Amino acid sequence: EKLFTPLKVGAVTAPNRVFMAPLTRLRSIEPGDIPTPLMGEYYRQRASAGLIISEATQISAQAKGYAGAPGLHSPEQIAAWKKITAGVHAEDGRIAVQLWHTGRISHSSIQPGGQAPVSASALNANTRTSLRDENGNAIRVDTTTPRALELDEIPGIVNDFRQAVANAREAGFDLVELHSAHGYLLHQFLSPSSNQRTDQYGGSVENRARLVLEVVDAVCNEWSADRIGIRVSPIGTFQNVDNGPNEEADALYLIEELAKRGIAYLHMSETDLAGGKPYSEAFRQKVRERFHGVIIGAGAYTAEKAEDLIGKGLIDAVAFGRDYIANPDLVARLQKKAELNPQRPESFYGGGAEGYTDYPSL
Ligand SMILES: Cc1cc2nc3c(=O)[nH]c(=O)nc-3n(C[C@H](O)[C@H](O)[C@H](O)COP(=O)(O)O)c2cc1C
Ligand SMILES: O=[N+]([O-])C1=CCCCC1
Repeated sequence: EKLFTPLKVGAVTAPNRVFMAPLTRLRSIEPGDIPTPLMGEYYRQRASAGLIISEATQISAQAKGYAGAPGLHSPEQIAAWKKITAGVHAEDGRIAVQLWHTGRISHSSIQPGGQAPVSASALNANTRTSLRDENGNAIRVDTTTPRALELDEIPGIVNDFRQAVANAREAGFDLVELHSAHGYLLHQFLSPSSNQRTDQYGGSVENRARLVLEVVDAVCNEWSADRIGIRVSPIGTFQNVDNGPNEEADALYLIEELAKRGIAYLHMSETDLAGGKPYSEAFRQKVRERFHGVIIGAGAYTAEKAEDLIGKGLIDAVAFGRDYIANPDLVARLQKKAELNPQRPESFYGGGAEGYTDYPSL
């Protein structure tokens, strides 16, 4: 077994390879998109993870696409996150913040000024996001057709990522994870299906990857490359965003470019919840030869699959999502070969302590 052995992840040393995947839970305070002490407790309970990767967190108000998702742009958000990271550190944990801009997976009612959300192109996501009703409960709503960003708006987006990383470093996070997956803004630019631009940010794969690589360079310069991770979902379809007709080649291009920056990690979300074709071993080998940081695999993993791929020298760590919702001490359970708590999906999104901080340890 290698799952319970340490791993250097950029500037941080994880004591094991069992990571907590980023999990949107939609329990922040509105107004202000403010993290809470309840969220702090939840993270503290999971501090034995080799690395906790937070719920996706807004870089800006414009970045918001879900009612109840937290931000990391305001003073009050910074102050609330500082308490949360301090609590994780008091338990000897490590925590990365996942930073997103939701782009077109959003709704005008939760945008600044009530305006249409932004994207690479003016194309509806054709999916749903989560708002809150008059009683504060999560509800699904169809996404609003976005406005295509103007060329002169792009530097501001890059700056918003940079600024949120300054704020994250201040707030006590150990690492940042850029959310370049699952059909959010960065992935909207990467995918030819969502990006129909004919300027320097669309068309060729170099142009489609331009924004994400400008963001990577800005955030490495703000902090350090060894503090930056990135999540990608570059093979298959995620929330109605496919990866185009040359998905493997285009993925390898991006990964070779990322490798040049010497970033801490590449986190590959391999499948959505409905599943699909596994990554080929050949593809995993191509990724591994091109990237010289930590590789984290995710998506309906088992401990056995993680051990197998780590043993094969293809990945370094695994991120578990749903099993971490339900098992605060997932590390101990996997180490001991104990049963896993029963999941309660009705309380994944929104609400309070129930289905959030009430899953027991062994
Ligand atoms: C409730 C819920 C919230 C999620 N939130 C995020 C998120 O904030 N960021 C992200 O990149 N993926 C998110 N995902 C995907 C998970 O990180 C993970 O990739 C997915 O659940 C598949 O892994 P699993 O089989 O271990 O659960 C979410 C998944 C679920 C079930
Ligand atoms: O950011 N994400 O990937 C998700 C957020 C909430 C819905 C599930 C996917």
